[PDB]
Amino acid sequence: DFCLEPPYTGPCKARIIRYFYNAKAGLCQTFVYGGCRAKRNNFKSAEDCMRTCGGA
Repeated sequence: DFCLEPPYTGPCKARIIRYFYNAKAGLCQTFVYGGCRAKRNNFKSAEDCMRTCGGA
């Protein structure tokens, strides 16, 4: 799953911030994206982030 899982920023993440849903916070917080790591749990828009991960 890619809704309640934490970001995989690791030791690689340039100057391109994105969004991820923090199941403990209640919304999709802004975090950067990397070209060296890059995984599935990553959303560019908060709308598609909460809609694809959550829904309500």
